[PDB]
Amino acid sequence: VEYRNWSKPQCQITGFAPFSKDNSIRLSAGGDIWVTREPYVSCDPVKCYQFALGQGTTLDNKHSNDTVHDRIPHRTLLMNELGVPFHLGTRQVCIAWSSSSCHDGKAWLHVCITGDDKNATASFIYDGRLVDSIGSWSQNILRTQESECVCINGTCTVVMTDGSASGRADTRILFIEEGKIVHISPLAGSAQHVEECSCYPRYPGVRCICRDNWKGSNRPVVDINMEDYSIDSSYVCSGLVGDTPRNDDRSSNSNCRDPNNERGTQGVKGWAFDNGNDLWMGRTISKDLRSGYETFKVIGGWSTPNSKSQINRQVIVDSDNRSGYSGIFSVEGKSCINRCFYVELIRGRKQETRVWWTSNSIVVFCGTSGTYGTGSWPDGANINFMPI
Amino acid sequence: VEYRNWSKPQCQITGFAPFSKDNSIRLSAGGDIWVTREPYVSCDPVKCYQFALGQGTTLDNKHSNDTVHDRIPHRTLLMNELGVPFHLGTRQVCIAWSSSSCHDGKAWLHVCITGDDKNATASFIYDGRLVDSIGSWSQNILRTQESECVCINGTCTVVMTDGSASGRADTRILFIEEGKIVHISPLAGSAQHVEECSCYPRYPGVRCICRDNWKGSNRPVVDINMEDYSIDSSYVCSGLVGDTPRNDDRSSNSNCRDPNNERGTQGVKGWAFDNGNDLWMGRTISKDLRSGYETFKVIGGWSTPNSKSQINRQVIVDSDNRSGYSGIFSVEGKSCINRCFYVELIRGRKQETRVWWTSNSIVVFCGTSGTYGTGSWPDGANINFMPI
Amino acid sequence: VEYRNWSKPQCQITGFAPFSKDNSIRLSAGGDIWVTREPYVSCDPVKCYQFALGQGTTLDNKHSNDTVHDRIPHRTLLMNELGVPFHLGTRQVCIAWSSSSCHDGKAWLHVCITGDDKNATASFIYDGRLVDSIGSWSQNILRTQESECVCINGTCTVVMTDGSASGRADTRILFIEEGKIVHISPLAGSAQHVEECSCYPRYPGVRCICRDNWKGSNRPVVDINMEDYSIDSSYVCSGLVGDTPRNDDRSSNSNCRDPNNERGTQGVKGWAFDNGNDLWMGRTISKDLRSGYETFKVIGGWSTPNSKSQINRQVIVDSDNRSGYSGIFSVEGKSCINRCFYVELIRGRKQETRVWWTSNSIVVFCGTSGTYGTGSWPDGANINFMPI
Amino acid sequence: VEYRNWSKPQCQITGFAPFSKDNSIRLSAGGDIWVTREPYVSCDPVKCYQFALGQGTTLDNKHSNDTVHDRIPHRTLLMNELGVPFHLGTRQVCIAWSSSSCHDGKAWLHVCITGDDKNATASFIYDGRLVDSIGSWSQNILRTQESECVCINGTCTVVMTDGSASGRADTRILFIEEGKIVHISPLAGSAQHVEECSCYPRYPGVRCICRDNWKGSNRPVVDINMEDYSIDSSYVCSGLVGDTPRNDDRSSNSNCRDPNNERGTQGVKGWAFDNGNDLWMGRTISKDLRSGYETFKVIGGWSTPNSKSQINRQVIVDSDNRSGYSGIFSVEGKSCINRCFYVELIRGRKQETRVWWTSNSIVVFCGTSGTYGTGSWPDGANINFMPI
Ligand SMILES: *[C@@H]1O[C@H](CO)[C@@H](O[C@@H]2O[C@H](CO)[C@@H](O[C@@H]3O[C@H](CO[C@H]4O[C@H](CO)[C@@H](O)[C@H](O)[C@@H]4O)[C@@H](O)[C@H](O[C@H]4O[C@H](CO)[C@@H](O)[C@H](O)[C@@H]4O[C@@H]4O[C@H](CO)[C@@H](O)[C@H](O)[C@@H]4O)[C@@H]3O)[C@H](O)[C@H]2NC(C)=O)[C@H](O)[C@H]1NC(C)=O
Ligand SMILES: *[C@@H]1O[C@H](CO)[C@@H](O[C@@H]2O[C@H](CO)[C@@H](O[C@@H]3O[C@H](CO[C@H]4O[C@H](CO)[C@@H](O)[C@H](O)[C@@H]4O)[C@@H](O)[C@H](O[C@H]4O[C@H](CO)[C@@H](O)[C@H](O)[C@@H]4O[C@@H]4O[C@H](CO)[C@@H](O)[C@H](O)[C@@H]4O)[C@@H]3O)[C@H](O)[C@H]2NC(C)=O)[C@H](O)[C@H]1NC(C)=O
Ligand SMILES: *[C@@H]1O[C@H](CO)[C@@H](O[C@@H]2O[C@H](CO)[C@@H](O[C@@H]3O[C@H](CO[C@H]4O[C@H](CO)[C@@H](O)[C@H](O)[C@@H]4O)[C@@H](O)[C@H](O[C@H]4O[C@H](CO)[C@@H](O)[C@H](O)[C@@H]4O[C@@H]4O[C@H](CO)[C@@H](O)[C@H](O)[C@@H]4O)[C@@H]3O)[C@H](O)[C@H]2NC(C)=O)[C@H](O)[C@H]1NC(C)=O
Ligand SMILES: *[C@@H]1O[C@H](CO)[C@@H](O[C@@H]2O[C@H](CO)[C@@H](O[C@@H]3O[C@H](CO[C@H]4O[C@H](CO)[C@@H](O)[C@H](O)[C@@H]4O)[C@@H](O)[C@H](O[C@H]4O[C@H](CO)[C@@H](O)[C@H](O)[C@@H]4O[C@@H]4O[C@H](CO)[C@@H](O)[C@H](O)[C@@H]4O)[C@@H]3O)[C@H](O)[C@H]2NC(C)=O)[C@H](O)[C@H]1NC(C)=O
Ligand SMILES: *[C@@H]1O[C@H](CO)[C@@H](O[C@@H]2O[C@H](CO)[C@@H](O)[C@H](O)[C@H]2NC(C)=O)[C@H](O)[C@H]1NC(C)=O
Ligand SMILES: *[C@@H]1O[C@H](CO)[C@@H](O[C@@H]2O[C@H](CO)[C@@H](O)[C@H](O)[C@H]2NC(C)=O)[C@H](O)[C@H]1NC(C)=O
Ligand SMILES: *[C@@H]1O[C@H](CO)[C@@H](O[C@@H]2O[C@H](CO)[C@@H](O)[C@H](O)[C@H]2NC(C)=O)[C@H](O)[C@H]1NC(C)=O
Ligand SMILES: *[C@@H]1O[C@H](CO)[C@@H](O[C@@H]2O[C@H](CO)[C@@H](O)[C@H](O)[C@H]2NC(C)=O)[C@H](O)[C@H]1NC(C)=O
Ligand SMILES: *[C@@H]1O[C@H](CO)[C@@H](O[C@H]2O[C@H](CO)[C@@H](O)[C@H](O)[C@H]2NC(C)=O)[C@H](O)[C@H]1NC(C)=O
Ligand SMILES: CC(=O)Nc1ccc(C(=O)O)cc1N
Ligand SMILES: CC(=O)Nc1ccc(C(=O)O)cc1N
Ligand SMILES: CC(=O)Nc1ccc(C(=O)O)cc1N
Ligand SMILES: CC(=O)Nc1ccc(C(=O)O)cc1N
Ligand SMILES: [Ca+2]
Ligand SMILES: [Ca+2]
Ligand SMILES: [Ca+2]
Ligand SMILES: [Ca+2]
Repeated sequence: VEYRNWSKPQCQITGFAPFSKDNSIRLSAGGDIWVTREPYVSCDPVKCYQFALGQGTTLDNKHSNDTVHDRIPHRTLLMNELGVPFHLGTRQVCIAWSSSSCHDGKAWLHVCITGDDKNATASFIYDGRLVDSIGSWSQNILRTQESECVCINGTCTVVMTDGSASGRADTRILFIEEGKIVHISPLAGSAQHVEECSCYPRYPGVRCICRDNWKGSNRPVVDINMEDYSIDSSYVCSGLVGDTPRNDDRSSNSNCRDPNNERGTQGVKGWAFDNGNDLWMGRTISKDLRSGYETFKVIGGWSTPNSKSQINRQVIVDSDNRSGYSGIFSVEGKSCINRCFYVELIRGRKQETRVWWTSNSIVVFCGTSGTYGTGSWPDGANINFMPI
Repeated sequence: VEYRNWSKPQCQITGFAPFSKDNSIRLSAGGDIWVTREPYVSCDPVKCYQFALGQGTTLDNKHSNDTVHDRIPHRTLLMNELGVPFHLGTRQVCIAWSSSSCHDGKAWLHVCITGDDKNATASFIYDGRLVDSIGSWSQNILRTQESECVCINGTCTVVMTDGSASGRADTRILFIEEGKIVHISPLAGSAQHVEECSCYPRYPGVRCICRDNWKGSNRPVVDINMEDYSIDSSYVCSGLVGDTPRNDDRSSNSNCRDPNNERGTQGVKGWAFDNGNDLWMGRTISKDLRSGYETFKVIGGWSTPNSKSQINRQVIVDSDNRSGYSGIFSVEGKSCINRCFYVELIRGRKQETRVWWTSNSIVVFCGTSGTYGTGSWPDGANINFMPI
Repeated sequence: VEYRNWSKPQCQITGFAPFSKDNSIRLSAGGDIWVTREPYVSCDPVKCYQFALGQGTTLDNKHSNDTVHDRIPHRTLLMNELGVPFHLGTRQVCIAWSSSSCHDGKAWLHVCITGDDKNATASFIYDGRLVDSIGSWSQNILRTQESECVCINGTCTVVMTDGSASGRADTRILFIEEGKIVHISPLAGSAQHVEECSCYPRYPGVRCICRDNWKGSNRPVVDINMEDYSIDSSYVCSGLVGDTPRNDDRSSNSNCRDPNNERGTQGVKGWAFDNGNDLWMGRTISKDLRSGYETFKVIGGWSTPNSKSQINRQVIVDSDNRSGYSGIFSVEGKSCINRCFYVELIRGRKQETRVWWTSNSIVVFCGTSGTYGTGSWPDGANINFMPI
Repeated sequence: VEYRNWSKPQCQITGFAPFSKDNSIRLSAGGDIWVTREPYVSCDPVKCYQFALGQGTTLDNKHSNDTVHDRIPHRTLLMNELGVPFHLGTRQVCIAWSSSSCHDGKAWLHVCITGDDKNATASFIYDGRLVDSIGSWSQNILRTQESECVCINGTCTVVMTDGSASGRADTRILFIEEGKIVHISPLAGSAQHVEECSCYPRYPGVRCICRDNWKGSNRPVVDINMEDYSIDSSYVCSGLVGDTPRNDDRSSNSNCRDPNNERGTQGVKGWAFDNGNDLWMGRTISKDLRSGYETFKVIGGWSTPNSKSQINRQVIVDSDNRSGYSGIFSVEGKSCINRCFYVELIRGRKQETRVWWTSNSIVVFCGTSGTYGTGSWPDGANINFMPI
């Protein structure tokens, strides 16, 4: 082998074509299916896998009660080929309530984090062996991407954050070769708060569109120079704006520089990416709840400090349906490299309360440069059919 | 590798020997088995797989209610090795309520179609990556083969149709290399209506025996020149005649040229193939319902404009049992290339109403040039044993 | 590759060491497990598989009622690695109520037989493709080994029988190269009746110890010359004697030549093999029912016309437990080639009637040239725990 | 290939990072999961597998009653990739109520032991074939490691014991090449009693830390010279002391030479390993029951005849939770070779009696040379949710 260096143009794109969907929640109504959440999908150089954090349990299981809770000793990183759902024959790849995987182009990397919330620990598993670990630097829930990392020439990159969600916290960027931490850099540039990044290979470095829980509903940006380990950070220019909750596109703002203090705390994992001067982005259809999903292009969304000019929209899930998290993945074609994405469709509690559990399913679309139509592909589970 | 060019004689044949059967419906009576329909089977250069459209659900599942409906956001293309049935550990290969797969002799192609009925979209997935897509040209249910495509030298061929089922509609033929559409040709020749084709490699081009919903109970023919992209279309000569519903072989007709207006609308997916001047064909045993299946040879069925001379008959499923769809697949031997076929045996609703779901099973036979006996191999599920 | 030519000495042996067991019946008491019978195990040049005839159903399944019956359209040849039991994720390899498999040392051969009892048909599947078939010559239940065939240099051998079980019937020996029948020879020598053979590679030819349903409780022998296709047949010399029912070893007889007319009809599948002049053999512990299993060596059992001198006995299943069929398999070591065997342990109806189904499990032992102890390894299922 | 010779330094280590956990017991509450106990994990040169002794049954199964009993004809050696739990699709690799596996660096070795307690027999399975066997030398429960063996240059080593648990018994050390016993050596040195060894490759020979049931709560040591087959045996120097039951570290003792007669009988499988002069070790947190697990380093624990100086502690399972067995496994890195371990967490009867079955789950940690935090990862199954 050689390593993945990702030196091809981004493919020009027109929108997004359907790719995959697993129907996980419908299946659990008469099936032995894992309770999960925070999915992602990533690809080795020949095929793609889906990943998720299990809740140490299946859905038709008295143990599935109260799985709203994010962190317990029984969450584990699941991995299957893209499209086969998480049944009992599924491999738990590590111990983890927070994770991130990628493939340098020889083996797989998994960064997995369990432990006490005040002194968690992250193990670095590469090609089978546990090659490294780190402890919690700020003693407050050590956490990572919940999506794909990226590797150029045998150096991978994850970004992690220890500290306060709704306050100043402590964000570093790890450079890791064959499972060994070979450099740590701290955040620079202007980004007030940088949780749950969605990263990708804009060749000679990496770019992430991340999540601000404190002061922002515009989304952060985190530039990583692969060669000398420099970092830069900003916010996306577009005044269309990526987070939930948010303000509404009459009364929305961003200057590409500072948070916006517009329902500026909480948030959700989401994604974006530049095209020359422009920006493709998705987001919930609701400004308030985590409902619906929509993509579009903003003209100028990358370059100019508040552009609200949107073309090529798409409704991936309709208004009247639930979604949740979301992120990006990149797959190299014969000539260019393409950008794809997934969205977690979460069901049950907090919101729906007829039942006592919390799980999700998924749907995935990939960038097309051709023609496409119109539709909407929700979870599709009648909660009345469901156990508990 | 080289590519599949299929340049070998057709094997001379005497009839058909059993090959496979999956018992899918019996198994669901105490098992966790997918709800499907429209199967097919196709083969990579070393083994064969079975394919079907799932209904986003399993049979012992409140969600299985009302699965008569053909198109929803949760249908997905399943794929297993030929003979292992669709359990929970099965990979959903794409999003689709209409499909077609083949293997050029390096990778797999899948053409998958979901969306709104008025503006569906078809994704082209080859070797993992989404390489292309197209939108709905006539804004009325974009649809395809529901069986195997065929590839010669790295150019594959699918035929698709947008428009009216019971009226004039819009039929084109796509030429696609490594997942990229490289040519589209429209239908020519005399065929009034060309749904659900069963295609195959009569070397230097491809031949399909298709389905007419509008004016015909004789079956269409669709010749495809692989080299310059010409098309021709006609109807099968034989007055024995392939569709259901149909007229009965005293009062049946075809001239090889025009539809026959003999209970000439609806139809079913079915197959045929020439042998010099002759025709091997199968069909339901019933002229009225989709019941029983039988094969035979018509002497002159290919060449002469109404031949009703049949030899080598075979009853694959008896009169008193249900069938449904059906199609052909081709597998290359050491010296010649052989032709095989499958039949979808569908159970439950509309017809049987004790239960509320709709699924099928399958049986598959391959062409033999040797001896054979007599039998009949139906689904075999006691509907009273069944859930719902 | 080259082909399997099996030119190594038989390993000298002291007895038999345990090898495998699948616990299939216990598992079905809370599991989704196939209803089967007539097992065998055979090995490709790197690992071993278990095979069985399914009943188109699983055990906790209203469809499992009345599965005493041997022949229906839903029996199918199952295949797994040795030790993983027949769950829902198991591949049905062909249509068959009678079968036999082997591996020439490049691909797998399966001979599968379904159809009407008066005009069955046997398909020949080699390396995926259906390469050949034959019809029923005597129009009375065409049937085969229900155990491993054997191949030397790319010519395999199965022996099959059409005709009467309890009367004269019609027995031939097929020679088949890459799935093509290349020679058929009829039975010669002295064997009055030759059902269910257990064959094996005594180098330059093959030897089978078979089953006589008509006139014999001594077991037949069927010698096959691989080079010119000659056949010879006799009975085993030993007066210890291999069938059930049988007479008891005070009042037992064989002359190596003719049947013995000693409770001489019915029978069971069983096995044996020469060692110089001696014979290793197993059989039920009961002369009357198919209960218990025991192995031992007879001194002179091969050469001398009624030897009742037995050493090295072993109780594989105790008197107070059920068994059934049984057969041999051969695996080549680094220096010699070894002989191993399996026994079908059948449960439920006819005999046990608390329940309405009929299935089995298995246990397998291999020849050792070392030390060993004492035990007994039965099915082990409490019928009261069982469904139905 | 070449063979595994394990000639690399031990990796210096700081402690242990989490690696894996399978959640087996929680899953059985709505899942089809094997009843087991005595796990271990071992690795081929590219990945790791988990192993366990099944009880011929699954947990939601009337057959699971009374599975406290250690030895029956239905125990079987299970094997999966590390992290996928023992479902119905799991391969039973041999017949066994006592076992040990390893991989010489070309194939897998399994030593499996079933039979009568007074005349058991151990089969030696290597690379598929049964290559050898031995009988019971002392006619009292022949037994082995219940963890990983180790192989240097194509000679493997298991240590086995026949005789009395609570008395003098008969302990030998087998040297075995490609499944053939090529040398047997008896125990020498000072070790009064040597059950259930945990062995590992301290290059040119092997070292085991074993279990004394008779006179000791300090743990034995069993040195094996790979070159001429010499043996030595002692006890661990540390006065901290490894067994359960034990005396408490105020009133604890060891001189590295003789048993200690301090609650000196029974015991549990456990592990340790030298580092220069020091000792890393784990043990239950309870001196009385098999509850909790903790690791730490003893300064001088290797070299000096009663050292009670402990640094680097870790609580792997908390006081208020159950554990059981435990052992070590070694995996070679790029430069050094690392040492890892697993602990069996056992649930149900004897102790918990609301239910009638006995199974376990597992958790596994690997040696890190980096940073780490704090936590505790128990089985996590609410016994009230459980069947029976
Ligand atoms: C590729 O594919 C599509 C396939 O659909 C091509 O065009 C399609 O055009 C129709 C045009 O109307 C469009 O349907 C419309 O949009 C809404 C869809 O469903 C909503 O329902 C709930 C609401 O929360 C959500 O789940 C979901 O997210 C949507 O918001 C319909 O609401 C809408 O109906 C109303 O308006 C139409 C005119 O647009 C009127 O015909 C009706 O009267 C109705 O409302 C009534 O009258 C007035 C005015 O609306 C009021 O008093 C009140 O509203 C009253 O009840 C409408 O029919 C399809 O979904 C289109 N799809 C897309 C994707 O455009 C598409 O162009 C093609 N294109 C590309 C670019 O790929
Ligand atoms: C390889 O294998 C076969 C193995 O069967 C070889 O030959 C077999 O020959 C017999 C000859 O009769 C044939 O059975 C006949 O065909 C019908 C089969 O079942 C039907 O049942 C229902 C009806 O809807 C459907 O499910 C199914 O699709 C079939 O239609 C039988 O109906 C028929 O019985 C009647 O006729 C026979 C004479 O043929 C009489 O013996 C009876 O009396 C009976 O009817 C009665 O008498 C008269 C006249 O029929 C009337 O008053 C009224 O009908 C009354 O009740 C018949 O027994 C096997 O299936 C043959 N099979 C094949 C495949 O040919 C075969 O030749 C060999 N060949 C090759 C070429 O491979
Ligand atoms: C490797 O392993 C074995 C491990 O067992 C080594 O030797 C063992 O020696 C004992 C010796 O007795 C043997 O047990 C005997 O055999 C019978 C086993 O169980 C039966 O039970 C039912 C009956 O249908 C069946 O399920 C099953 O197939 C067997 O037939 C016992 O029946 C027998 O008990 C009676 O006889 C003994 C003396 O042999 C007396 O101690 C008792 O009194 C009892 O019967 C009573 O007294 C008299 C005379 O018997 C009568 O009034 C009446 O019977 C009354 O109740 C006996 O204990 C182990 O199984 C041996 N095993 C083998 C494999 O030999 C073995 O040698 C070693 N060897 C090698 C060669 O590998
Ligand atoms: C990496 O991670 C850890 C993350 O926890 C870093 O430090 C942590 O520091 C706290 C300090 O207190 C420690 O918690 C303590 O230890 C016990 C943990 O739980 C027990 O509960 C049951 C008891 O059987 C078992 O299941 C289990 O095995 C443990 O034994 C607590 O018992 C303890 O609480 C009591 O003492 C504290 C002071 O230590 C007081 O705050 C309370 O008042 C309480 O008891 C009360 O007051 C007095 C004195 O105790 C008495 O009257 C009576 O006890 C009364 O109720 C305590 O809070 C975390 O678990 C630490 N973890 C570790 C791993 O050290 C850690 O340093 C960092 N380090 C490294 C080296 O990796
Ligand atoms: C980035 O990746 C590919 C991976 O090998 C490099 O591949 C070389 O690129 C061309 C044609 O692909 C030539 O430079 C070499 O002879 C190619 N080898 C192969 C196997 O493709 C590419 O050059 C690398 N680029 C950078 C910028 O490092
Ligand atoms: C069609 O396919 C096969 C695939 O390689 C071609 O194979 C060649 O055919 C013969 C013998 O098979 C010779 O022409 C070549 O040396 C063969 N190569 C191999 C690997 O078989 C065949 O010629 C191709 N035919 C056409 C008409 O394109
Ligand atoms: C039977 O089988 C083996 C399979 O190749 C033959 O192998 C040859 O036998 C020896 C050493 O094994 C030499 O004759 C050849 O150079 C060997 N080749 C290999 C790959 O082993 C063996 O000779 C064949 N015997 C007969 C009697 O045909
Ligand atoms: C132990 O194992 C390795 C396995 O091959 C041996 O490898 C050799 O070691 C070095 C570099 O690894 C050189 O001696 C050889 O050219 C190497 N070959 C490979 C494939 O690594 C190592 O020497 C063996 N050592 C002992 C002490 O036997
Ligand atoms: C990734 O690796 C290659 C290693 O060569 C880098 O490629 C350029 O690398 C050198 C620059 O010091 C040149 O000597 C090479 O010709 C050229 N490589 C090719 C294969 O085109 C590249 O800089 C590295 N990229 C990063 C982000 O570190
Ligand atoms: C496990 C963890 O703390 N990561 C998270 C995942 C999801 C959510 C969430 O938005 O519900 C929050 C957090 N913090
Ligand atoms: C999904 C789809 O529209 N294709 C079809 C499949 C089956 C039938 C059918 O004949 O029931 C009809 C159609 N149109
Ligand atoms: C299917 C078939 O006819 N072969 C058989 C298998 C088992 C038995 C049996 O002994 O129950 C009999 C037969 N004839
Ligand atoms: C099967 C067997 O005898 N080995 C054992 C395993 C566990 C225990 C145990 O400690 O419960 C004891 C023994 N002897
Ligand atoms: Ca925010
Ligand atoms: Ca029609
Ligand atoms: Ca007989
Ligand atoms: Ca002790």
